[PDB]
Parts: sequence; C-alpha cells; structure tokens
Amino acid sequence: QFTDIDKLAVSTIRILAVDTVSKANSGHPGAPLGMAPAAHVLWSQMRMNPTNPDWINRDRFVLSNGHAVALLYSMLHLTGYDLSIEDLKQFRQLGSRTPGHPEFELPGVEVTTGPLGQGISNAVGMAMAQANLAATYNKPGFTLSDNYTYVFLGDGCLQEGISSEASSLAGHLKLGNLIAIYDDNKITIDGATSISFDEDVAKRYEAYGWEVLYVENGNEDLAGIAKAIAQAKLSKDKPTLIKMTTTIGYGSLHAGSHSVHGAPLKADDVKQLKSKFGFNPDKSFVVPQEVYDHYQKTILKPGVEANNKWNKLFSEYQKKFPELGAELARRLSGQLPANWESKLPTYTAKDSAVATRKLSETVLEDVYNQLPELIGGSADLTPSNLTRWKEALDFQPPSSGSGNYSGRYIRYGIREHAMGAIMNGISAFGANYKPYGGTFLNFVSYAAGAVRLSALSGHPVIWVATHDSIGVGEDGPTHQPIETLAHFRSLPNIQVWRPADGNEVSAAYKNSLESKHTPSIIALSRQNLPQLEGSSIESASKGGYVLQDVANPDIILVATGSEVSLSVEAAKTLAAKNIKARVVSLPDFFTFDKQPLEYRLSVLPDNVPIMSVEVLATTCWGKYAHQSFGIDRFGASGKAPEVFKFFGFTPEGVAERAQKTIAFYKGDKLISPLKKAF
Amino acid sequence: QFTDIDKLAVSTIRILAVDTVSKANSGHPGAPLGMAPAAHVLWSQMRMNPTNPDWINRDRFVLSNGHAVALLYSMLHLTGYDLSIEDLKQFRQLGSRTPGHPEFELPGVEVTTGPLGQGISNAVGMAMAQANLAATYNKPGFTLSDNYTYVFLGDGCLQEGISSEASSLAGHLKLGNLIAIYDDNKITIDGATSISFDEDVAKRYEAYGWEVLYVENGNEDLAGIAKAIAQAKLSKDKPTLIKMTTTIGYGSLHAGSHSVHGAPLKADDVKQLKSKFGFNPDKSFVVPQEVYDHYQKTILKPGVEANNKWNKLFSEYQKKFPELGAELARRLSGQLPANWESKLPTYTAKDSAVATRKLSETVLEDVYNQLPELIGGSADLTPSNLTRWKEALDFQPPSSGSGNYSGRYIRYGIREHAMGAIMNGISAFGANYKPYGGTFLNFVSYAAGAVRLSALSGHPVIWVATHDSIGVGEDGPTHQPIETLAHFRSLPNIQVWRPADGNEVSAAYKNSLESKHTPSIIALSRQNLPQLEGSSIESASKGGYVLQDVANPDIILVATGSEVSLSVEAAKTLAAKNIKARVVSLPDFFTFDKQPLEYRLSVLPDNVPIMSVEVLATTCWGKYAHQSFGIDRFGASGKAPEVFKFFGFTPEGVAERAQKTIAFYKGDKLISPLKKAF
Ligand SMILES: Cc1nc(C)c(C[n+]2csc(CCOP(=O)(O)OP(=O)([O-])O)c2C)c(N)n1
Ligand SMILES: Cc1nc(C)c(C[n+]2csc(CCOP(=O)(O)OP(=O)([O-])O)c2C)c(N)n1
Ligand SMILES: [Ca+2]
Ligand SMILES: [Ca+2]
Repeated sequence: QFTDIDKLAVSTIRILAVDTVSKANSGHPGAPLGMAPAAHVLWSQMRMNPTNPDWINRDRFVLSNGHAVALLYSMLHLTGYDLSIEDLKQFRQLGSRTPGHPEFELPGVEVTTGPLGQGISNAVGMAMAQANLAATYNKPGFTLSDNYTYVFLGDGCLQEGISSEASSLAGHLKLGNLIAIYDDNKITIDGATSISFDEDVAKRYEAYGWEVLYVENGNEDLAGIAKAIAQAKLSKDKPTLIKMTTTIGYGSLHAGSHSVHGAPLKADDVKQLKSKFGFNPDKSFVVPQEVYDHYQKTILKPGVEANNKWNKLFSEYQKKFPELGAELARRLSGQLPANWESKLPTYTAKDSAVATRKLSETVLEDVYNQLPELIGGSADLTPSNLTRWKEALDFQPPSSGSGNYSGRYIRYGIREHAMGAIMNGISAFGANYKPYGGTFLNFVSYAAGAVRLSALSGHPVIWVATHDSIGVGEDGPTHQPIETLAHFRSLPNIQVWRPADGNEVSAAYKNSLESKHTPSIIALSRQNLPQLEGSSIESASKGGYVLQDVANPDIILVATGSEVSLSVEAAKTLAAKNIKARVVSLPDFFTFDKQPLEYRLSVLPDNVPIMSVEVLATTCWGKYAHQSFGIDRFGASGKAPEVFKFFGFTPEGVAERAQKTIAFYKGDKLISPLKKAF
Repeated sequence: QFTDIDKLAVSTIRILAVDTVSKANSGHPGAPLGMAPAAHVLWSQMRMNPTNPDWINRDRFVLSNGHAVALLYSMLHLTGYDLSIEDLKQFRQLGSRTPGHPEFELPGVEVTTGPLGQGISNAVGMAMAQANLAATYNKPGFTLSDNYTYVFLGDGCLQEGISSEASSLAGHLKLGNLIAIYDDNKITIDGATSISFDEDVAKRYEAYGWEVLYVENGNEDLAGIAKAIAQAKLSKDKPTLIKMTTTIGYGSLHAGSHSVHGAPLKADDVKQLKSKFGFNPDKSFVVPQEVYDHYQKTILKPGVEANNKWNKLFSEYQKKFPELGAELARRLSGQLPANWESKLPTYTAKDSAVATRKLSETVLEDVYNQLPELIGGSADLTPSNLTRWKEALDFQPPSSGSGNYSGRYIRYGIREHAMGAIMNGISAFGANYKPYGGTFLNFVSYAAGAVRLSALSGHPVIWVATHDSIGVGEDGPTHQPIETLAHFRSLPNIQVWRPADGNEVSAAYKNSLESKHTPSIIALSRQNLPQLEGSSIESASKGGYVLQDVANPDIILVATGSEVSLSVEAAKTLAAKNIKARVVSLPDFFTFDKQPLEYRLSVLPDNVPIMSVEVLATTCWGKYAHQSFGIDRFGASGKAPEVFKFFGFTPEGVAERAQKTIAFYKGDKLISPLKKAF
C-alpha cells in the first residue's frame, strides 16, 4: 500500500537521475524520468540482498534499455549497493565507476547493455539457467532456487530481430518467472513510433505464447503497477509482458518531446522540476533521510534475512543430500571438478583420421558426465555440428513429453544472435554454468552483436563453429567463411581456436572450459583430417608451438587447422629438394600472444622467412609471417578436394610458394614479426 | 482451371529437381518436391519475359529459402530461361552455372539467397523500390510500373529475426504487392518444428499488418493455391502471407521426415517416385514435349508481348513527357547524370573544422536533387547520422499524412540487418537505385549477414556508418568500434572509406556512387576535424595518397580519418627536432589496392620505416606499415579528448613512437610491406 513516502522515494529517484545526467552534461534523462515509478514498485518488492550481490537465489533484474543507466545508478545507490553520490557525480567521466551504459563488472549490474536487443535476450538465458538449477537440486523441503527475472525494455529493444528471436524461444519454453516491463512511451530518437514502429506488440507477444498485461497510467499509478507485477508472478507457465504506458520526460517542461530522450534537461527545466516535486531548485544530489530509511526496512534488511535463511537451508541440504550439496557447493565456489582434464581424449599419429567436427563430438561425450554445469545445444544443426551427447535429455517444459527442465541439451532452432546472447545470460547467472552452442562458422557472424558483448563483459561462452572453410565444398560461397576468423581475431578478449587434430581439439576444449573471462570460438572441419606426429594437448595449450623442427631451417611455415596437415606434407616435398622447413601449428592467436615473448620468439624467430598457410583471409597474418598463402576472394561450389586444388592448396602448391619466398629473401636479414619498436 | 497437362508439368518439375539432386549427390530434395505445385501455379500467372530477364516491370520471384534451388533451376529451365539440362547435370560441381545456392549473377536469379532470412527482407526492398518508381514516373495512360514481388519462404527464414525486422517495416509501409508463400511443411533440420517453434506465425503476421491467407492442401490443391494468389492481389494496403501446407519430400517413400530435408534420396526411392508419377524409373532428366509446349504458350509468348507493348508505351511516354522519359531511360542504362560529380563540395585549409559527419550531410544535400535514384535514410538516428536532405518527403503510404511513396528518405526504425537486406533488395531492383542507410559504425555489425551478401553479389549499397572511434566519447566501449574496419577490410569486395576531411568525403561519395558492383561503408566522425592542406578530391579518389612529402623522409606515417591531422601535427613536432616525415593519407584500403602497383610502391616504398596511426585495431595494418600505433583493447567512457589522450594519441605521443621506430630500424635496409613474394 503506497503512502506519501512511496511518492517521496519516486521524486528522489527521478531527480537524482536527472541530476546525474545534467552534471555529466551528457546522458539520457527521458526513460529514467518515466520508468522511476516502476523501478520503485519493483525493487521494493524484489528479493535481493545489496550486501551480497551474488547470492544465487537473488531476484535478478536486467535493464535491457541500457541508455536509461542513471535509473539503475540511482536505484543501486539508494537501496544500499556499493555506489555513492560521488560515483554518480562522476557519471560518464574517465575512470569513474559510472560509465555511460551499464557494465557487467560492477555490482548489481547483471550483464552489460547499451546494444539494443541484448538485455531482454540475456534475461531469457538467466531464466533458463534458473529453471535448470532448480530442477537439478531442489528437493522436497529444500527449494534453493526460485528467483524471478525482471527486465526493463523500450521500443528499440522490441524493434530488433534478436529480442524477437529470444521471445519466440522464451515463449516455447514456457518461462514463467520471466517478467518483462515494456516502457511504452510512444517515442524513440527520429520521433514517434507511428513513423516506423506501429505493429501490435501485444498480439505479437501473445502469438509467441507470452501472457500480456497492461498498465494504463504508468506515470502515477503505483497501485496498478504493483497489481500487474503481482498477477504476473501467477503466470506459472507463461512469460509475461506488462505493457506499461508512460510519458518520456515526465515532469520535464518538454515531456513527450523526442528532445528529452538523449540530452540533459536545460537548467531551468530541472529547476521547475525540482520545485514541482517539492525539492529545492538550487540544490543537487539531495536524498531525504526518509528514503534511505525506507529502503532499509523495505529491501536491505529483509533481503539479508532471506539470504541468511537460505544459508541455513543450504547447510541442512548439504547434510541431507551430501553429494548434491557437494556438487552445487563447488559450482558456487566456481571450481571445475578436481582434475577433470584427465577425461579429455588423446590420439597418436597412429589413430584414424576424423574430421575435427567428430572429434569435438567425442569431447562433449566425455565431459558432460564430468560436468553437471555444462548445458549447450545447437541453432538448428545437431546432426551437422555433431553437438549432442548420446545420453542427453533436452531442456524442455515437462508437458512437452520430449524433455524436462533438468535437460542440458537446448534446441535453439535457427536463432543465432539469440543463441549468442542467451548463452551470455546462462553464463551471467552463476553456479559455474558452462554454456556452448553450435552453428556453422559462417553464420556466427549473424551473432556478432552478442559475441562482442561476451568479449567486452568477459563471459566464457563457447561457440562450437563447424564448417570452417571451403572444405564445406558444394554448398558454395554463401556458406564458405573467408573473413570470419580475421574479424574475430581483431576482437579483444576472445579465443578463436582452430584445432588441427585430436590433441588440438582437447586443448581447445580444456582452455575454453577453464576460462573464467574470455569467450571462445572453436572452428572445426567438415572433412577428415589426420592426426599429427607431434601434436599434444600440452603443447597446443600454448596457442602456437613447433610441430616439426629442423636444425637450421630455410623457412618456417605457420599454419592453422587443416593447413597444418597440408604443410607437413609440403615439408616432405621441400625436404626432398633439400629445403628444410620447420612447421609451426598456431591453434590460437589469443592464447599464443598470452605466452611470454621469449617463448613466442623461440617459435617464431629472427633471421628465418616465415610463410603462413591458411585457406581464409590473409589480412590478420602480418603479425606472424613475412609472406602468406591464403584465400582473399570468395569460395566456389564444387567437391571440396577440387575447391582446394582450384585455389592451390596442395603439398606442391604450398612448397612452390615456400621456394619462391626463400628466393625472394636470400641474402637479406629478417626481423621476426613479433618484434615491435614501442 | 487446371488440366491434365498442368498435373503433368508439376510431375515433370518434381522429378527434374530430384534428378538434379541425385546426380550431384549433394542437395536438399524435399522442399522442391513439396513446393512443385505452388511453383507451377505462381510462375504461370507471372508477367515475365524469359528472353529479357532484365525487363524492368517483370513480376519478381525471390526464393528466400535458397536451399530449395533445385526447384528454381528446374523452373528457370522449363519456362525458357538460359539453363539447359547440361547445366542442370553439373549442379554443385566446380565451375558450373548451377551452384548449390542461387547467385544473383545468373539470369532469372534476382538475389543470392541461402543464408536464412535474407530473401524475404530483400523482397521487402524490391517492393519499396517498385512503389517509389511507380509513384515517381507513372503518369495517366502510362502505367510503366506495377509489378508484383513474390517470395517463397520456409520455417527457418521465419525464425531469423531479420525476417521479423523486415515484416514489421513492410506491415508499416503497407506494401500490398509483396505476396509471400510459406512452406508450412512442419520440418526443419533438427526434426519437428514443435521441438523449438510453435508460435502462431499467422497471429504474429496480422500484428505486423499483413493479410494472412491459408491453403490447407498445398500438395495438390492447384485451384486453392491459384485462389489464394488471386485473393492476395486485391489487398493494395496489406502485404499478404499465404500459409500453405505441404508434406516435405512429398511422393518420397520417406515424405514428411526430416531425412528428406538435406540429402539426395535413395535410388530405389527415386525409381518408385518416377513410376508413381507416370515417368520411367530407368531414365533421368526427361522433359516431355507437352510441358515445353505448354510453357512456351502460357508464359514465354505472352511475356514477350507484355514486354513489347511495354516498350511501345515507354516510347510514347518519352514523346509525351521529355524530361521524365529521358531520366527514366538514363537510369535504365545505368548511367549517372553527366557531370553529376561537379556538384560536390571542395574545401581548403582556410575552411572551418567540421566533423566529417556534418560534411557528409552536406554532400547529401548538394547532390540529392541531381540524383533522383538516391533514396536512403537512417535506422532511427536521422539526427545522429545527419542522414537527411531537408526538402525531403518521407517514403510512406499516402494515407499516413507523413509522406507518400514518392518520398526518398526512408525511416528504417532500429532495424539494422533488415536495412541491410532492404538496401540490397532496392539495389537489386534496378532503375539505377542508389540506396544508402545510416547507423553507428559499431552496429553495422548487427547487419553483417546482409553486408557480406552485398559484397558476394556486388550490389553497390552505401552505409553511412557515423561515429567511428573512441571519439564517440562518453557512451563508452559498447558504442566505440574497435574491430569493425578490420572485419570489413578482411571481407572481399567492399570499400571501407574512412575520410579525413571535406575533400576526402566528396572522394568517398564520388567513388561509392559511381560503383556498379562493390558496396561501400563510409566511417564518419563525431568530433570536428580541420581541412587538411594537401587533400584533393582527385588524390583522395586513388585510395591512398601522399598528403605531405619531403625529400628524403626518415619515416612515413600512414594514417586514416581523424588520425591524419594528428599525424600531420606529429610531423610538425618531429621536424622541429629534425626527423622528416612524409604523411600518407589512406582513406580506402580497397581503392588503394586497386591502383597500379607502380603508383602503390611510389606511395609506400622500400628503405623507409612506415608506421601507421589509427585509433582502432592494429591487426589489419600488416600490409602497408612496418610498425602500427592503434588500439587493441576496448575503449572508455570519458570526454573524447581525455579518452584520446589516455590512449596515447596526442601529437607528441605519435612523434615519440616515430622516433622509436626510426631508432629500432636505424641500420637495417627496409622493404615496402607491399612487395609480395608469390
Ligand atoms: C543495436 C543498437 N542500435 C542503435 C542504432 C542504437 C542507438 N540507439 C540508442 S537509443 C536508440 C533508440 C531509443 O529508443 P527507445 O528504446 O524507444 O528509448 P526511449 O524510449 O527513447 O528511452 C538508438 C537507436 C543502439 N544503442 N544499439
Ligand atoms: C542464417 C542461416 N543459418 C543456418 C544455420 C543455415 C543452415 N541451414 C540451411 S537449411 C536450414 C534449415 C532450414 O529449415 P527450413 O527452412 O524449414 O527448410 P525445409 O522446410 O525443410 O526445406 C539450416 C539450419 C542457413 N542457411 N542460414
Ligand atoms: Ca520509447
Ligand atoms: Ca521446413
């Protein structure tokens, strides 16, 4: 029941957001000024503990419309999370804790948003991840997970294909604890939504399978909002959209203009707004004691009490259910099982040639039983990507009769970007979740918005990217990656592995699965590739290593994936004409650059021409080679062996070019490419 | 009204598709078999001339589910286009005219499809362009324009959010002539649709503003199919989606299973299919003469008359309306206006400091009314990308009162990937359309699926990618691009222009617009750059030029955009303590690479260290520079000066690295990065 202090709390939130922006002289005031009534009614009612932003059973909230940050920064400060008035007084300034869009890193900021469509897609991950933790561990008497996921989204989030892909998926999956409040404010940048966004959101979300509720006066009606969120929590097998109509800039002298969406309210306009709300036009960053006190009784102190009950419950759970207790206790400590690597496969030059894609399949068979925290799937290619383990159970709603919520094989359907960002949500949940998803390497580029965010945030999701090259063959150039790895090798903090054989696939799985902050893309072959006399998990784990050495080489050939194989074979050719080639396999530039310089330079030295072999774009190879053999044009639809021969990637074709590079450079001295001047 | 021959043509299409697949022993056979009735019936009521595939008013077909290409190659052959049973007999083989997914580059193939969600979004562009052409030239008694745009799509297209993003804008724009038939076959790759897709498409489509029609028996109801396409043609105010039901792999012994989705059928199964359809199990690629006669009759000879009357009409029109008849014939010969390039702004160092964002807005204003084919706009950032010319009318339905279809400024909404395939589709329409779309450089990455196909097909779309670097300032790392230009520089066939000043922007536009086959991306600034002494349209047009030159330079500083004036100041500091820099401005890697090597090696020779300055990834710059100063980590939220400074990009900070590159190399003989060994 909302009293006058509930109306004083909401004026302090709107004005503190307004002051935060206008101090920085940069920012978005409109959506924070309009959603403040909702942020109050929701947080007031959210089971959280601000002294411990990591409790696993915390109600999670994602502000999908990340430009409204001053609303999250104000909510976080007033409800006793770690953020201060000086932090807010340094909004959007260099080296502050308050950047212009929310970053995962910070406390009580659950994922990082600002790309539109990303937050609501992340909250689907979080609710899936919760459905599973609860099905796995919750025993009768010990309901350890049951948190809700509350999301704030705007018109930009609904316009973007990804929220639509995600919402189709949340709907099918019956994700009943996922409440989305849509700030239906009839404005975006260009102007009004009637100019470009005018479809029936409600009829669209109902088609998906979502329950849609409505709040006619979201600017003033705390009462309404409270009853909607309340009925929304009765939605046990439907996600809910609450279409809450508000006014952009509410209170501002230009409320409803498109002008209050992304620039600070002009001085006087903040003064009239302070007056109208009962605050002083000449004072800033003012918070009444009454507000601090209110959220202390309403949120801080009961959340702590809830956290503390959850802890006693988890210890009797541990006493009762000693091994489930154990397993969850570890996932929460964030440890991978003691010595899990001992179940990763190892091969010899003696074992059969198998496509790196089938070798990926075999790892996933040996680690699913070892890691209850590994949930993953495919975006409609389970057969093609060799991405499921034989003894799996799909993540599905119990009524489907074709899986249940404890399943760990997710079927994402043809939805790459959404797969990408749901993966970040599962990851951002906690309890050591290790998410992965399979697709064809070429279409990971459809997911680029979400993949950059796994890198910026530092979320360890794994992309199992199959069909990595022209070896795809007859599907032709719409489906042969040329630029994909180059691109992702310019992205900071992502590991773009490309395993060449058995042992290079297990090292690629062990560093990805051991990663705590870098995402990963493992590019895998369609075609059969042999096992190398020289590969080993141990060496490939370094990201680049000498596969075959010669004493005193004429050339060093660095190759990745299928080309390593071709290179060894080109090296027998050159050997026969008395050229001594050293062959270096570089499975990952990331991991490799993480090595100490002395190690790297022992692989790639001074005074030796270095020529690289990779069937994709030569442009990222300048940091390791002197000359590069690669494909800088699009592919061709033919039987794959003919496509490689057509492009020249043959033992003698590589060899011929190795010869031409030796000749080109005879008599010069050559600095290693790794060496830099500053 | 359909007859025994119409039931024999449908059989002939079914079995030719099956034979084109089994000969290749690579292919997806089921959607060809399933959809053959629908194909026969739609292609029969199409105004098209198989003899002149470029006829501007031909009803346009787009197979959005590209993987069903065996049905398309069967249709194109049988109706009299240039494709013989021989080209059909080398489907999917290295070098044939019959690749494994359609490519724009073929007669009767309108767009390259294969990546899901791409063809339907393309067809929305083709309908927007039709609507503009007709509203611009159609005068009474002279309907020069009135064609339908027909699209076939399947479940996978529907799950790709680009196709939702596009069906929303189409719903908005009321594109009544776009009719889309959907293969409700109830199979995709991972088995059944319900496994992960059971939303109500129809209800979703009505919410966009589409008319939905249903055909219960797609397998054999020729009359009902024909009914739904007549019915659909009536609604001028609604795009129409016909939901048709088919058995995937109809007629096969394994019809309805996901097995017939992507694999050639078993021989015993192809013999029983042929027998079942009255054809000889022991003969391949049979086209009964009555089918040939039938299509000659019902499609080719009509089509040739519609085309001919159309030309008589167009010459009366050029008698009747001189200017408009000459402009349309000029656009139809793909020639831009004579000396259109003269209206482009030139500047000098005495001119003012301007962000190249404003300068771009100005070129758009000065040439709009010279180039009637330029139609374009932003993705809800019209104010940020300054993407307007002000005497503009928006492209809208007349009934909006906001504009009408003669408008040439489109407001895409926050829909980047659909803007990507709609500009592709507008371009693919003809009449010399010059689309351009705008968004932030950073989020062109949402549109990468579309941007690669612009390049792979060679549709000349211009992206006006504003806000190129850490100069975006306070919005911080989620908006500041780090890897983007390196990604697009690794993709074959796209101009990535990053112009430094007024003249370099005119240069970008001149080149972009005269391009008939290569897309373009112009990365514009936020902050104000000044007018470089030494730039010119002419030099800037070569891709890279020497801005300042010295007799016997100690260093060459290569730079792009904002970094070229910095590098000119770094050179001013270096000279002061006598190190001579030649400063080379490199606004487009593509165009520069297209130059005669004698010109290129004159810009970057041997025996000088070359260091490159750009506030973005260093990974691309191996092909021009000996050392690169750049940013290989995400950005920062702060005021942009403070952020450039933080990163080190100050005159002195640059002078300093040049000094260190000179000392590092002093004494080695150097080679231009341009000289390649093979
Ligand atoms: C993917 C994406 N694209 C774009 C291009 C933007 C730029 N952007 C920021 S706010 C916004 C639209 C804001 O509209 P809204 O969601 O309705 O927010 P409101 O109601 O104005 O607060 C745009 C286009 C973005 N942040 N992310
Ligand atoms: C963007 C994208 N992603 C993917 C991953 C694919 C791979 N692909 C090809 S066909 C298809 C399934 C298509 O199913 P459908 O459209 O229902 O086809 P149908 O009815 O069985 O002929 C998939 C996943 C693709 N071509 N494009
Ligand atoms: Ca809005
Ligand atoms: Ca299907």
